Amino acid sequence: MIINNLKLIREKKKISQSELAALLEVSRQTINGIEKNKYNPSLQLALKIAYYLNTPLEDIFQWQPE
Amino acid sequence: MIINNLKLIREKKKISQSELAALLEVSRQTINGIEKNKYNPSLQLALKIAYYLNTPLEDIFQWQPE
Repeated sequence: MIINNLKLIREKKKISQSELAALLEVSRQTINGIEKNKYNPSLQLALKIAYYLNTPLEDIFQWQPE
Repeated sequence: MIINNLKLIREKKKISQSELAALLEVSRQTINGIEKNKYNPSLQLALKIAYYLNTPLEDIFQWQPE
């Protein structure tokens, strides 16, 4: 479903969990938790992740049938 | 936060709450529930909502500093 493949993008740019999380102003554990199973980020926060991370939602959040 | 002011966009094109929800493959209850206050949509689903709705997430989910 969500897949939360943000980390792949993060490692893609060699991104650290701390930096974008710093950019997001949210806990690093949460951000690196989301890729695992942590409650999905709020839509604007997702926009922020995309906007600050500089990547479209689709790439960071994989598209699935569901 | 999210605001979920999708409704306004949905009314804006005279979109049926039912129709996109069907496109999304989710209940109107949920889709029209989210705009009211129901749990925020799955991020991937959100992509789909904008995708079927044909409008950016930000329009439906406006930006709030937090």
